[PDB]
Amino acid sequence: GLVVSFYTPATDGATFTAIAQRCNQQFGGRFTIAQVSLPRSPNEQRLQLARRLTGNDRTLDVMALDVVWTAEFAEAGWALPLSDDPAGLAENDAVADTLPGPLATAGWNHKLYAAPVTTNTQLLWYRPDLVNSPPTDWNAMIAEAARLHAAGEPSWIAVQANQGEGLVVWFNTLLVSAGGSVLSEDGRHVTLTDTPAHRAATVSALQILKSVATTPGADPSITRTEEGSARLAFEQGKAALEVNWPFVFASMLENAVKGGVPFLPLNRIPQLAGSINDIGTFTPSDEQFRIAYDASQQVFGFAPYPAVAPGQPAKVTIGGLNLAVAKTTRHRAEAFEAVRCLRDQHNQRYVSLEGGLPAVRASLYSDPQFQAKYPMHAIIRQQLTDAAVRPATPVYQALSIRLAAVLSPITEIDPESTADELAAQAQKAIDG
Ligand SMILES: OC[C@H]1O[C@H](O[C@H]2O[C@H](CO)[C@@H](O)[C@H](O)[C@H]2O)[C@H](O)[C@@H](O)[C@@H]1O
Repeated sequence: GLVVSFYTPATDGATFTAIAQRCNQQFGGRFTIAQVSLPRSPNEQRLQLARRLTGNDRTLDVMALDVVWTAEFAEAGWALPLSDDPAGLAENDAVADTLPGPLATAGWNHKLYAAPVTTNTQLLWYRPDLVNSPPTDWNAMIAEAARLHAAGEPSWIAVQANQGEGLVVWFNTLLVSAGGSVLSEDGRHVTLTDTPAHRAATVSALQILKSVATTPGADPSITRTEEGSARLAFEQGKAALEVNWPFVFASMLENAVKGGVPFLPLNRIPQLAGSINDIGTFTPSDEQFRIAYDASQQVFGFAPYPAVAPGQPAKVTIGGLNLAVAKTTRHRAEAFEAVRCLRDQHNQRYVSLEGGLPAVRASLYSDPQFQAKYPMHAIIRQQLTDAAVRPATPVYQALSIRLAAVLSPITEIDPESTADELAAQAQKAIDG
C-alpha cells in the first residue's frame, strides 16, 4: 500500500498519530498516513528536516513546521507552494475558515506555502487572591509586582527571558504592540531605527524589558540570568503574575489535582478521585472539570496579554505549527489530500479538546464544547485575529540568534544604545 509520511514533533506524537489514524479511516484503502516523530527539541526538528530535504529523501511527504520557518523553507524550494496541488484544492482549503493570524504565518512572497494546523498565543495568568484586578498594561504589571514585594508577597513576574527564541518572542510582542517592526514586509530592510516612529517603538520595548528586569523583587532567573521556568515559578507560588502560552492552564489543573500546587489543593476534593488516569494524566468527566475549574478560579485566573499603550490592545506574537508538502514527495496529490484531512473540522476539534493544542479554524471558537474546555476562548480568538508576527525572512535563524545575543541578559539593556546594536546585528543577518 501507498504510505504518506507525516513528520511532526514527538512532543505531541500521540495526538498527531491519532488524527492520522482517523484520516486513514476515510481514504478507502487508497493510501495510509504514517506519522513520524521528530525530536522534541524544535532546533533538532528543523535540522533533521533540512538533512532529509537536502539529502533528497524521497519518502518525505508532509511536515509540520514552526510558524517562523515558512520563509526559509519556501525560499529554499523545500516547501512546495500550495498552488502545486494537482487537485487545485490546497489554497482554498488553507484560507477557508482559518483565522487571520495563523494564515499570515504560512505565506511568503505573496504565496501560501503551508496550511495552518495549530496555533498559539500568550495570555496573562494571575493570582486573583493576591491581585484584585489583572494588570491591563506593562506599567501596571510593574507597579503590582512592586506593591506585592513591599507587602512580603510573591513578587516575581514569571516570563521567559533566557537567551533564546522565547526572549525574541517577548521582544517582538512588545515591539509590534508599540507600533514597530524588526524588518520591512519583504524582509529586505531593517526597520528597528530607520524612522523616528520606528525608533520610538524599539526604545519603548527595550524600556519595558529593562524595567521588568529591575523591578523590586524580580525573578533571579532574570536579574542573575539563572535557570528557571516561568510555568513552575507560578505553580510553586513564587510569582503572582505570569505571561505564557495556554498550555499552563491544563498544567495548573493537572498538577493541582496531583498535589503539586501548594496554594491550590485540588487533591483534597473527593469528587475528583479517579480523575488521574493510568499514565498520570488528568482526564476528568465534564462534571469533574467544572468542579476543578470553579475551585481553581479562587486563586488562578486569566486575562488578555498586557498592553504597551493604555488604550491599545496588545499585538501578541503568534506561535504554532503549519503543514507543508516537501519537494521530495513522489505523491503530491495524496500529500495535499492528507493535509486537508489532517486539518478538517473534526480533527481540529480533536487536537484542541483531546490534545490541548489551540485550533486555527474560526468555527471551532463558536463551538460550545470547545468553549467549555477553553474558558479563555474569547481572548485567544481575539489575539489570533489581531496577532503580531515574527519577521518572515529566510535567514530567520541567524536573525533570531543575533537578536537574542544582544537582548540577553536583559538586565544589561541600555534602551537607546541597545536599539542601535539591535539594528546593526539585524543588518548583519540580512546581509549574510
Ligand atoms: O506552548 C507549547 C509549545 O511551546 C513552544 O512553541 C512555542 O514557543 C516557541 C518559542 O520557544 C515558538 O517558536 C513557537 O512558535 C511557539 O508555538 C514549543 O516549541 C512547542 O513544541 C510547544 O508545543
